[PDB]
Amino acid sequence: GTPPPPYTVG
Amino acid sequence: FEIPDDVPLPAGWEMAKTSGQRYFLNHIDQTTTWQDPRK
Repeated sequence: GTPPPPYTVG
Repeated sequence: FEIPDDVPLPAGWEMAKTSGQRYFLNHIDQTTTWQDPRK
């Protein structure tokens, strides 16, 4: 699939 | 033109690569451009 980039909401 | 929209790379940004698509990494705010930072 297409996972989002790292660094998500804290 | 590549991401023209009269707006080049977003200021205060640092694109990178997740684990194609690519993105400008909106670390300044709290998300990531998945198509265009301003279009």
